[PDB]
Amino acid sequence: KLKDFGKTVPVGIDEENGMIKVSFMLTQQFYEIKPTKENEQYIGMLRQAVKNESPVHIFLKPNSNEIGKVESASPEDVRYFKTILTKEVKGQTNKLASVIPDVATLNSLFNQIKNQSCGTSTASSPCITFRYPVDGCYARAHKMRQILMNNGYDCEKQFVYGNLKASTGTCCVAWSYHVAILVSYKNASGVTEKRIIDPSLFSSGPVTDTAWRNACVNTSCGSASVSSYANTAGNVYYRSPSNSYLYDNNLINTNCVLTKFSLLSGCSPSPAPDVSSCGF
Repeated sequence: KLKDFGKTVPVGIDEENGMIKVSFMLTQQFYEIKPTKENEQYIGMLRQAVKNESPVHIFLKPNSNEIGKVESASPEDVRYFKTILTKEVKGQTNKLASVIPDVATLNSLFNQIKNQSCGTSTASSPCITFRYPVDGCYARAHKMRQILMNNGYDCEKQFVYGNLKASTGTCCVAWSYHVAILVSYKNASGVTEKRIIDPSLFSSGPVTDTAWRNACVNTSCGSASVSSYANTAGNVYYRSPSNSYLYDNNLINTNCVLTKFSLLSGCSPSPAPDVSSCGF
């Protein structure tokens, strides 16, 4: 009766209104487990796995984000997750400019990125699923970075974490973290500034990281607060709260996730469809 969610690493466990909210690596979605006598051991397993950044096997109640069972990971699972979620930092191998020369070029890059939005005739496949804010922010950000790279530029990522909520203007989503590209450019006086580019939240253009994080704590959606943020090299696909990095150097995961979410829009389906198939 339970849905096999597969193996993953829990990265947060946070109590709210009679329910325990669990966050996992990569996915931006919250999962929940009820603090009942019968869930007491599953909850302990999750708490220990969060502490130690170790994998577990997750089973969900059908058609929900509710955890029904947690099973231990094998020594093989432990070995694998250590290889992919790593402190072994490795930077971009291609030579690129880390600073965009002027705001005109920043704006051009913004337009090129927005032109790749799913639902616009200018976009090529796989299009960037900005209109589907439920999950996949990591893939959207890596695809935005690819556009910069196609222009000869690199950038940073900013990962923001917490009890996040955002509105599309018609509906709200909840996230354990969000990520977008943080682009450095020279202003009119030649001073380097940074802006976030994130058409899933700001359709008009680049915005300050302060404004961006504020949009991730939209209290019109309910309770919200930021717990942390971290800037990373652009090549980081996902950063855990323990400062481990996951990479997607050939955009294998990125393209697979974008392809899966291509026709999705709005705040449903939630949970998002399974992208476990994707790999790297």
